[PDB]
Amino acid sequence: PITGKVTAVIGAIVDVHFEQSELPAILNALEIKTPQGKLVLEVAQHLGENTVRTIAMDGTEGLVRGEKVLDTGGPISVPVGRETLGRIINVIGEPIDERGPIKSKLRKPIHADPPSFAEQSTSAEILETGIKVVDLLAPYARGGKIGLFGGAGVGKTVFIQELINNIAKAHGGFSVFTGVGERTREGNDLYREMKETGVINLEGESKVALVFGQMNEPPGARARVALTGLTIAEYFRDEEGQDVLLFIDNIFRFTQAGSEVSALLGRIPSAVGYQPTLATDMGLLQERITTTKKGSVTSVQAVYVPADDLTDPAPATTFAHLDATTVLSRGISELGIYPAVDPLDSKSRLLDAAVVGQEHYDVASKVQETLQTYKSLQDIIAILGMDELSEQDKLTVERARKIQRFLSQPFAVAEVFTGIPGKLVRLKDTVASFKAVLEGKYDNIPEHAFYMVGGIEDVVAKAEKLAA
Amino acid sequence: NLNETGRVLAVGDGIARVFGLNNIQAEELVEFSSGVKGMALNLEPGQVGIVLFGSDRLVKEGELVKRTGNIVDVPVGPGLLGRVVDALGNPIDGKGPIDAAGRSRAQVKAPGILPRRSVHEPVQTGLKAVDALVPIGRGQRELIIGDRQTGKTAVALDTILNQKRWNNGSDESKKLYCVYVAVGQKRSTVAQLVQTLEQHDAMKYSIIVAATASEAAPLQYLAPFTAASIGEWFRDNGKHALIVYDDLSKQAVAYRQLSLLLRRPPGREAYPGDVFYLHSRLLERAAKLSEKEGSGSLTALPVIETQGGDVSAYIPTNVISITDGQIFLEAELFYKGIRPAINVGLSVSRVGSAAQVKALKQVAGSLKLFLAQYREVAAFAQSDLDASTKQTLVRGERLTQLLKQNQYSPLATEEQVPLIYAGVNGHLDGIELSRIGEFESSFLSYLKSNHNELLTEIREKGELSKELLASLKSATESFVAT
Amino acid sequence: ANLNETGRVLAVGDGIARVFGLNNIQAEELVEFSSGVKGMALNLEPGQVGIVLFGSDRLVKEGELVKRTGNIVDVPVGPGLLGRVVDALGNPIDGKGPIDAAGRSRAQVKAPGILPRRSVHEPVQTGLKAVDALVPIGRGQRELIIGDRQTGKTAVALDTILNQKRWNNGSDESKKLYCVYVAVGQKRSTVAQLVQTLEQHDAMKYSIIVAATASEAAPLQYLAPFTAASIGEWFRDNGKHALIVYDDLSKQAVAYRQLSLLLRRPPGREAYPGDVFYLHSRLLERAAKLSEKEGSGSLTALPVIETQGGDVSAYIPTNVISITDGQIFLEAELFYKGIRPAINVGLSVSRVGSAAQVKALKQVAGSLKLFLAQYREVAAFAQSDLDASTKQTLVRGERLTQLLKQNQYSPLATEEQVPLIYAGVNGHLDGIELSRIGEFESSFLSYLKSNHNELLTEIREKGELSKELLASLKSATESFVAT
Ligand SMILES: Nc1ncnc2c1ncn2[C@@H]1O[C@H](COP(=O)(O)OP(=O)(O)NP(=O)(O)O)[C@@H](O)[C@H]1O
Ligand SMILES: Nc1ncnc2c1ncn2[C@@H]1O[C@H](COP(=O)(O)OP(=O)(O)NP(=O)(O)O)[C@@H](O)[C@H]1O
Ligand SMILES: [Mg+2]
Ligand SMILES: [Mg+2]
Repeated sequence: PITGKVTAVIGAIVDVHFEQSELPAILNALEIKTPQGKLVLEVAQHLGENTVRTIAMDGTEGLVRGEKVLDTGGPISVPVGRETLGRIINVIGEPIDERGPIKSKLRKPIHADPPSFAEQSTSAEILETGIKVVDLLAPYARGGKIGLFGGAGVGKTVFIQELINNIAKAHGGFSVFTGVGERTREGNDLYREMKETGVINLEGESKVALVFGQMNEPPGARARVALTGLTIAEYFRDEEGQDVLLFIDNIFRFTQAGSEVSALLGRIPSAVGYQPTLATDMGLLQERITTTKKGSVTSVQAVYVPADDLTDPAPATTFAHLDATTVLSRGISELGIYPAVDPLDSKSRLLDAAVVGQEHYDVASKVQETLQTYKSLQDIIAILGMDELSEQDKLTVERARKIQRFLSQPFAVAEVFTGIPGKLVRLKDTVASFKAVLEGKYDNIPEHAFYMVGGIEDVVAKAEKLAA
Repeated sequence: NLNETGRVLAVGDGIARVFGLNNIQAEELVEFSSGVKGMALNLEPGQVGIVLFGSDRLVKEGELVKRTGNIVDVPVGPGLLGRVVDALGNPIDGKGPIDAAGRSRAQVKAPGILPRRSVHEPVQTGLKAVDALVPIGRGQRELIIGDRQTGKTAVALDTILNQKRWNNGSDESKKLYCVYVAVGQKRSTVAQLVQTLEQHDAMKYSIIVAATASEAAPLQYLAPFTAASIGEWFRDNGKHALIVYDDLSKQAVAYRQLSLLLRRPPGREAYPGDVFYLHSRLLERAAKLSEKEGSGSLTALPVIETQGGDVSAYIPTNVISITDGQIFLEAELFYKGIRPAINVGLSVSRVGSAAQVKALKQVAGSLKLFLAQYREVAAFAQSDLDASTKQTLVRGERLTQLLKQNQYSPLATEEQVPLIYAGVNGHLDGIELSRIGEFESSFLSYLKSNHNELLTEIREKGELSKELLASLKSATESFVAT
Repeated sequence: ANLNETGRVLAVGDGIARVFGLNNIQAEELVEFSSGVKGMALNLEPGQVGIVLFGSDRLVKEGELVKRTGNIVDVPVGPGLLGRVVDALGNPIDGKGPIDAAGRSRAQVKAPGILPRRSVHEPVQTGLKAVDALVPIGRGQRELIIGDRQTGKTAVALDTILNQKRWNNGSDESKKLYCVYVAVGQKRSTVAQLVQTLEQHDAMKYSIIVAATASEAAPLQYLAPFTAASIGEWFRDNGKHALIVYDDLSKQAVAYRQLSLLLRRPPGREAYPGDVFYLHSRLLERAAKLSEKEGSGSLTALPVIETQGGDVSAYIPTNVISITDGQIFLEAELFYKGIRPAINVGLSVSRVGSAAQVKALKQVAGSLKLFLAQYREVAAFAQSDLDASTKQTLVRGERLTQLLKQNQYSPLATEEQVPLIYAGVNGHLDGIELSRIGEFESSFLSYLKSNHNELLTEIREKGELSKELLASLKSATESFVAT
């Protein structure tokens, strides 16, 4: 094995000296033995005179000039395959849940080239989620990226957990959840909640892998965690031909970590203090999430907007890769609508006749126009009453009230909290169900029959119970 | 020697560059011929950059420098209670040596994903506005933020004064030991803070850690970490500690001084690219441990001073995103009479209900609403206004007035609930805006005189049966008419 | 150990490799590293050579051997590149074998001077009613497409390319227009989908794609527009005509700023280097209409620039405005309302395109430009009095606005455009409901195709409207309007 010596320690930056022409490649992982476990360094530059500059994946208090440094021969590698499910993993691929070692069959490097141009799928296609609002109004692209917007108190984690559940039951695909700069308090909460919900089952089979790069880890760790999570997700695509979900919370935090690393390496910052490699850093991550001939990785990414400035370099660069957005809003939950998805704000590039068919598009567009006219008329309703409305208008407003409530849906994962059995509605059913409403075939049906149900048959069923 | 010793190459601006010390550790403490100490932050190819703990007038080129073999640490344990120490845990109060249970490193890994448990026990601040609207749990990080002179310290201090209610008892699981970290403040200010805790018999369960404005920059940078170790002794031993970092703004500024003088690369506002990591390393150490690990707790109230209300500046951005919520103070409210000057619309507790006494939660739920609706219609406060909006104005003004609270006068939960109950349910609407203050006083003493049984049930059971509710309703209706 | 033809890597970092030796190397020469990665000799100093990598730093190590190539950074050029997708160095990336090259041109070629040029006078027919009528484009012109994220920028260029199917299947070489699409900084999946669109419309056979996507190293992004321009220039130099879309220069300039900051060139406005204007200016000057002496070829450029918040006053946007010959500004507010193309008529201009506009369009689009940009100012002041004269221009404007809406992938023949504009400008649509304007077009063209096919042919073949033909247009319209 190749051996180096530490020559310099400055915070999270460490410099290592190796022997003549024995230097490890940039992005190789190096290892120092510590009384606790191991400090991993990633090679950033070749400084000349047989010295490499590295970024530490952990603290460097205690390092001594001259300490022995091992070259692992490759990039940081992570265990991959089915053995990662229900396990919590850190950036260097170690288990951090005290459940022993991940007896995986392979480890793969976290740095890998994106699928070739020729390897790309030639048509955008929909990933069916089983969630009505999403599938109808802002459908996810298969192998695409979706911006998830909304903070706490909007049932965000339940939304994530239903996608995990639905993709596994509908498409037989696993998920990887990556906390980038995650609050430790919230990883502990997320893990305890995944077990309560069933998406993780210690005694049985889990559906999701957890990879966490905590806020209190050094910039190099927080910048690479996304790639660690991504590699586990990629293996399911390439090796097992699945449609995989990859959750990144928060992608902004991956950006800031990259800013911090860059700054630490002495690079001159670009506009607004970001790293000069802002766009390529983003592309080296995002380009890997895509559809190949074997399968697909689809990524749902929580996006923070600095200062609410959408023109800020971080969101502007992120947004270039997004294909859809799911907007979770307090205004929707205050109305009692779950999932609390804003039906107007949520937008998808794939809402097009070319991709989803003419019917799907026409149905979706009419629904949006209905809710839009409803929104505008809210003001004159609040003071003048419903008497000041034309025949065509008072009917669409009545219909809007129903459409709005029909966009809600019980989730299978939330059954433990609610007692209400959950529904997974198929895309074909969602299109037909709403189409039938828009033409006026369920106008005689009371508004409460559309609340928290699945397909159109669930509406007819409930209406018969609520009358008799 | 060249391995355990060094010669000074150069010295200036609190930095000394030293040759040798070949076997030294990153962040190891060192000792100069003259008696001054410092730590080795930069280990470079042929030299070591050491930041000094004292004046550099004491160091000269050529002078010998010795290792100590020790990463920076501090004495810890209950021996520290009621003591005032510097950043290294030296007594500065003239009260003799400190008895330590052991010694702990300044830099310690935060508890991981696994050994924690959801925040679920209150830190009762005693402040109506906070406990009702921005409830703090044990093991949470709640930042106190706002411009100079808006009452940030007062919120922390009131929270510390309040803990007597339980620290005077014998049940240790209810106790809250307090750690106050003075960073960059002037000595007399700290001296006065100490005199204040003393007058409210609150020192006896408090520890003051002081790295004041004239002390070297490395001491100001260390003091939060040192203090956290002091607080972690409580957490690690099935007890509960609260730590106030007053303030993290000035700590950042000390770290920036060392970083620039060691010639590390500057970024936004000339902060080094690990200033985020500085504060996140510090604040994730606040936690609520699992049963396996003794259920002990550390709760952090970090302070950040904004400039002209700018939460987008670099340091406020950092800390805001690290903590679990913000208590936001504002000058405009302060001048209005609203004190503590908490901007309710902008304050949050990410933990929320879980950290609230059920009794308070049963009345606070609708308080949040009535205030939200009040802020929307605020402008309508100037002749032709309909039924509903005139009402929202009547409650809003009175609920706002109930939340006014004098300094150094934290209130028990059982004193809090009857006041908010009265307000929220409308029993105050008939009373004129200027009399709400005298109402509070008289109503509490009337309840202590005639309905002490209800107060006692609130305190002991922490909840409100339908029987209690109706009793309260009767006691409130009774007093209003009188 | 030729240290004249050969180098040893001294240090590698930040996409620069510092190399010892290479003593006979030319400035801007291509080199080849042990691993296969290529670089460009940027600065030659006493003792060492600084080399910019066209790949990842991973691929280069201290002490490795570097080889000269003897060529300044260059690319394959010629007709054989048609229907091919390639990377920035001209390497094929579509799996279709080696490139059939006529020869090789350098990446940085100096633009033709004052003498070899001649005024633009030949149309680039986009097939877009709003563009062809109001902001016409000449062969050899440079027309900026600018606007916010997701406003239809690529769609304008792509519709222009699909339209050329009209002449490119024909025999006459002067009428043909070959297309070069340059993807800079885009997602691979976007580009592969765009190529699939071109194949689906049979348009791939006459175009060349050049791709430096979002994960590729910054110098290949910086580079792609220049090598694409040389691929464009071949047609220009050989008496033919190419169109080149740079999608987009915003992302190029972001890539160049990455090298510049890593090389430590001083940051200026928004942290770009002093020479970011020059980056675009030398590139866009290569698009030209050549004289009869130089063979009459032309290269037309449609660069794309992305604004932030519809701000055209910003550095990169204004640099490019001060290079090109006009802009098509796409407005987010129009795009949201469903007006697509979302052309903001008052902010769009073709500086030299009028002389090249097909005469028939020119005639029926008299003043339309001035009028529309004026209607919008009468519209804004409408939201005080129901004035008689202004209510009519409000009725025309709405009709004309509706008339200029056009579906994607649906480019129209000039003969199909003229009668629609005629019916609008002359007021024949004034009595028709707003919601049926779309229905009018499809029905009117069917009518003209089935009945008055003789008129359509004449417009196509002559490109002008004689008094006789204008009067025949008036009959055909009025009869249909009636029924
Ligand atoms: N609830 C209160 N009622 C009345 N006065 C108060 C209250 N809280 C604070 N004050 C007074 O307001 C002033 C500011 O309080 P203080 O807690 O020092 O604010 P601060 O923001 O920490 N100031 P500084 O740290 O000096 O920028 C002091 O004079 C307090 O005594
Ligand atoms: N004339 C049109 N009618 C209807 N839809 C259109 C039209 N033109 C473009 N679109 C659609 O609008 C969306 C954006 O178009 P696009 O040409 O990608 O704009 P862009 O500004 O290049 N976007 P981007 O490159 O992602 O910033 C796509 O979904 C198009 O299909
Ligand atoms: Mg203070
Ligand atoms: Mg585009």
